[PDB]
Amino acid sequence: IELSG
Amino acid sequence: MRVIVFFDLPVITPENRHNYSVFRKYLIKSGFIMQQKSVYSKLVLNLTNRDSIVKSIEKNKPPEGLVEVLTVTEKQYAKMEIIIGESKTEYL
Amino acid sequence: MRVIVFFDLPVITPENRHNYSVFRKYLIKSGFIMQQKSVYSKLVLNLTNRDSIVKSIEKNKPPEGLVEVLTVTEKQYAKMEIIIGESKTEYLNTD
Repeated sequence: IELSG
Repeated sequence: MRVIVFFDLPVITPENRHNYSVFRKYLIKSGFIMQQKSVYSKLVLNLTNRDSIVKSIEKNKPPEGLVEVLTVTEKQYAKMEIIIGESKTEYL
Repeated sequence: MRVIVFFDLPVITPENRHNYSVFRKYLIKSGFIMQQKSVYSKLVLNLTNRDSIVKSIEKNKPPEGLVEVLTVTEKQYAKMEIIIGESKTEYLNTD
């Protein structure tokens, strides 16, 4: 949901 | 740059096809334009906007399938080779 | 470089689906690797070969459909983002 990408 | 999103989603069951149309509608809502079936593109001015787009795609991804994101220059995109099965331009 | 072939071929009729498998087999025979059901790629070591590849695709094109051929660098190909479909309310593998 706190996307890391 | 241009961001290209190509996806390979199941279309067997009615739920699959519903889920396909939901993801397609999400891409259009995000300002992506169809290049061909299952292939959409959007101009991005900088990679910050690029990574925001990809993060949103991840948060809105379908329940099954493969979604891939390629980033190219506008010049590379403009030199794409276009091959049409029935090329000729005849009007009725 | 990498040559990426995106194709959008009809699958309506029995002839459509046969011609679809003919084009897919031609790509495989040509050394392209499947990335997705409609996306195939091939490593290109020298740019001379690139447009030889495009000429071959043109001569072996299916009778109907859209084929688009994009050339990208190996770095662009290697850093493609891969997103795997998962339901939002998915259970985690407790090993």
